[PDB]
Amino acid sequence: LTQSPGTLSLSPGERATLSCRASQSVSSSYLAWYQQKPGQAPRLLIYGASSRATGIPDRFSGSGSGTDFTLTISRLEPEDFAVYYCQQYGSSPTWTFGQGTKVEIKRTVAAPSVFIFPPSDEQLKSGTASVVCLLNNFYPREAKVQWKVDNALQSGNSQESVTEQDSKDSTYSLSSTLTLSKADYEKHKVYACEVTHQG
Amino acid sequence: EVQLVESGAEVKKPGATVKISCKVSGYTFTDYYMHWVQQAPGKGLEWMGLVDPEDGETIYAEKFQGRVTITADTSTDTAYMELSSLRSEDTAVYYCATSSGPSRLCGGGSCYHSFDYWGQGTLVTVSSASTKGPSVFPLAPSSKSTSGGTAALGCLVKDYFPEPVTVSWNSGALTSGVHTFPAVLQSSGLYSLSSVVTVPSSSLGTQTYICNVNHKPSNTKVDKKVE
Amino acid sequence: ECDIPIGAGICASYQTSQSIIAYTMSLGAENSVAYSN
Repeated sequence: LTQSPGTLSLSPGERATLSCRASQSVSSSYLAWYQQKPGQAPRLLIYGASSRATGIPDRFSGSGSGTDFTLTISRLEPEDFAVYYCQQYGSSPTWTFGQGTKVEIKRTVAAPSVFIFPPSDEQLKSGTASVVCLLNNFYPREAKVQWKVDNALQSGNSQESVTEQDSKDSTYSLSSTLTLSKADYEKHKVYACEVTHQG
Repeated sequence: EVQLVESGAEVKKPGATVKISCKVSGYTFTDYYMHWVQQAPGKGLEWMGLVDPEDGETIYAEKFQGRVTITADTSTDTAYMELSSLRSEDTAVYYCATSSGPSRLCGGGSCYHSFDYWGQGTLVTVSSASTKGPSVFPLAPSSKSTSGGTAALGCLVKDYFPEPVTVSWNSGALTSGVHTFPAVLQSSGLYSLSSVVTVPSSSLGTQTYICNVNHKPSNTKVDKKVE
Repeated sequence: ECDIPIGAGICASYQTSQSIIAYTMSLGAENSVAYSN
């Protein structure tokens, strides 16, 4: 299955449309749609390519034809901020799900506040280093991060940068960790991190 | 109304075999398909197979056929899935689900199959690692700790296995400005994470900071001070 | 531009999520010709 756009990030209160599309491998009535918040079991929103399940708000609406189909959300709420899946019957043998379009609906717009952390006495006496660079209070998650000593260390195979965390501050946050030997903290005379955001 | 109730989570080596369970309650088990669905962390949903509990006939996605097998038991009101020849890529959720409403009880009338009710999603973790407690190390920004720098003090929690690690601040009495970044599985085969207090030493509640970390599998406890 | 004619200046079309819209048809873009003596 194709599902688009890969994320849908419009303001609350609007009308917003997800699409679900296929080859001729599938049959026209058996489309359905599902909501999943982080870590939850999915919840059935739409079946029959157009019918709401019982206990789903009248502001959701499915429609389509042939192999081009859609779910329009209307009067959007923060409760809609979730991954949304279509699915369709593979004509008779098999069950097929869509991409999981993240409904990343508009919260704020902001560039990151940033904090930068060299190695520390317990970490170094344990025979290790890990340099840390922290980003927070931003939206969208438009972030890019680069490590330097003070030229470059972003080429290091031991560098990491975890997926972004959304917050009650209506904004994303993320961390990069540059794990290293204690001999790198002996080698490099300074450590630094640089950030690109909003484009 | 309808209840699907799975097994608790599992941890395995590559090449192993695991069995998952899904009890049924609130409905007549015989009348319905039971389906099994994968989800790797941050990936989409993926159907693996189904069983008819009324006689034991079964269907699979050919992508998972021969690794997976599914079975049912009308004496225990329970469906089960076995996954064999495990790999690190099998580190995922495995839900049970109805795609089934002989009557779509509390949901509709007609079912269109359409995945109506779901179990809580049993985790399987696959790694070469074995049970180990975390290291915890303190973090303060810039070259040595500083007065304004007290506003972002933290810890790095490193190389623990399996999950869960649990974290709190100043013996569980500090929650103002507490933040945690997502855990990641390292190339070692063991997890790591980071956490911070996003508020400076302007108060008796922030004059000092403590990363209280407990790893359930090891029974490990750490009360790491940040300065 | 008029797509499907309904009457009394109304036309209808399939347009932007695409739906059937109904609108008063446009006769053409307006142009104030740059005339002077």
